[PDB]
Amino acid sequence: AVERTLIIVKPDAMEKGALGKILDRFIQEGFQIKALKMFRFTPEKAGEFYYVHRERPFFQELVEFMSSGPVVAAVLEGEDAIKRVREIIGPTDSEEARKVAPNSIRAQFGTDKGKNAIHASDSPESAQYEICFIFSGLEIV
Amino acid sequence: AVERTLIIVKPDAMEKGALGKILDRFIQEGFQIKALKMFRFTPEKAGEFYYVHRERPFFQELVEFMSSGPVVAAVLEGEDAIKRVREIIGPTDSEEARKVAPNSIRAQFGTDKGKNAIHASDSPESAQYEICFIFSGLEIV
Amino acid sequence: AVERTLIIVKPDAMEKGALGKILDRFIQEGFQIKALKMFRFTPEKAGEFYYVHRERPFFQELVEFMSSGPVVAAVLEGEDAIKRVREIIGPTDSEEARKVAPNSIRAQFGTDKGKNAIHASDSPESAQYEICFIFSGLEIV
Amino acid sequence: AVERTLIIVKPDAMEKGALGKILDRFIQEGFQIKALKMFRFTPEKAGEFYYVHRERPFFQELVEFMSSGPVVAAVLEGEDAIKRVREIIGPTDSEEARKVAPNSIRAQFGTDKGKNAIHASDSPESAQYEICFIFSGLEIV
Repeated sequence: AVERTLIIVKPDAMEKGALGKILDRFIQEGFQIKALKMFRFTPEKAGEFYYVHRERPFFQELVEFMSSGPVVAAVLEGEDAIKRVREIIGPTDSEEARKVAPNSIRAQFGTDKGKNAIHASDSPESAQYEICFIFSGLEIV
Repeated sequence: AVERTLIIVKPDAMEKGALGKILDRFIQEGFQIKALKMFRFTPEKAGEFYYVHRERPFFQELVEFMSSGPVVAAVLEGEDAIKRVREIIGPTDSEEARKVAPNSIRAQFGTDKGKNAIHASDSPESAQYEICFIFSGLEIV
Repeated sequence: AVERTLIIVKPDAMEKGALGKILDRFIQEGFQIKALKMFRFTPEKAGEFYYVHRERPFFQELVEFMSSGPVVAAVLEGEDAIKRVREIIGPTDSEEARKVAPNSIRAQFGTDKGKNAIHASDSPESAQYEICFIFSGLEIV
Repeated sequence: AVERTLIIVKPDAMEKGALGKILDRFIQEGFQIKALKMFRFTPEKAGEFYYVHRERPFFQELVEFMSSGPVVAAVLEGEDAIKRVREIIGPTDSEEARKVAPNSIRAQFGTDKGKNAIHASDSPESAQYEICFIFSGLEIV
């Protein structure tokens, strides 16, 4: 069915000047962009956004990085969007992405496991939570 | 348990200059205001916000009225907030509110069944939907 | 002439539950509220907002306090609004406000010189800068 | 000196899937994107945004088109940004752009004089007005 998912272009991809190319890729893949904005997570908001990983070992590093500079979020809409966007971005480790998914966003724009260019919702439940965390219904147009 | 609910102060109460009194009431009743903003529904957004009533006879009237001028929305947080806020606002018919709930917001500021001063979420499900429709997680502070 | 000015209800007045009373006061004084939102200054944004005082001795204290919790900003519109609103809020020192302007907002809700309940733009130039700092034309309705 | 200017990607370029390419162009030209969002002008807001042309013959057509679908605005920052961005987008008539500025955005993505892909601020005064109309200081990051 037609679905919505969230992506966030991370500070590393921002600094590399990759924003336009990343959005263009999703446009070429046939998604509609339903919301879009540049903003900056405070450490506290980044922590809330990533609440599921609060226990994980990488948490503090992720929260600091994701609040270290402005990011760009977009809502992507399309058939089977959540699964397809996951596949388009590729594995979390950018170097592994180059090895197993060489056309993926992370392979093209990611550096390593932490600076990996982009976030995408990983499930219908997380997509629902993540979209609302960043955009209200008023911002979806 | 501690809950969050949405209120919206409607154009009639706005024009009457009731906004400050209405917010004060909720403050005195012990609620935390977690988000607040003045905005204006387009007819389309008011329709989406009220999607559950799209089949009802009053729908078009409601949509037009709720997009006829600016409104103010707030997220209210407190113990049992969803049911308590409903009870504070009183029955939908302002005139009836004056008859059976004379201290209710609608009794005090409502005119009739349409110009009834204020909206509040009516269930945990609708609260969840309505808060996200108006406010992102970034606007809840 | 009809003017716009900015007010910000500060964390002290927020915690005191003064928000509704403060907005009511401005409503009773005959102002239109043209924009309204609850948000939180990062220390950096509070610094930029108060750039004129960057050299003053109180600057760091002010920046920290104004980013220590959520605040509410409003655009107030009315005849001679900038000077009238200044007068309604009263002298910066809440204690002195109680001595020389006993009906002023700061007399009623302010504590001292730092926790003084409320900010208002102090000139046409600062009003223009401050309103744009907090609200876009899209948020004025 | 370092300046800020506003661009808006119009509904025609949006529908053509040109958004990513357009932002990429500005990134390659060496600008920093300081603010970015997708939103929709109401006819009234489009009219206010374009107040200077309220007397012109094309006004109603422009207002309707610019409110006919979602658009994307960005704040671009860089040395001499206002003048350089004007030149990059090219003349207003897309067909003339193709004739006299074949590398310009309007030549590449514009259709004619009305569907001409993109808006940019045309002077320091209009840039100041336009940026504030769309983005607050809080949104510039």
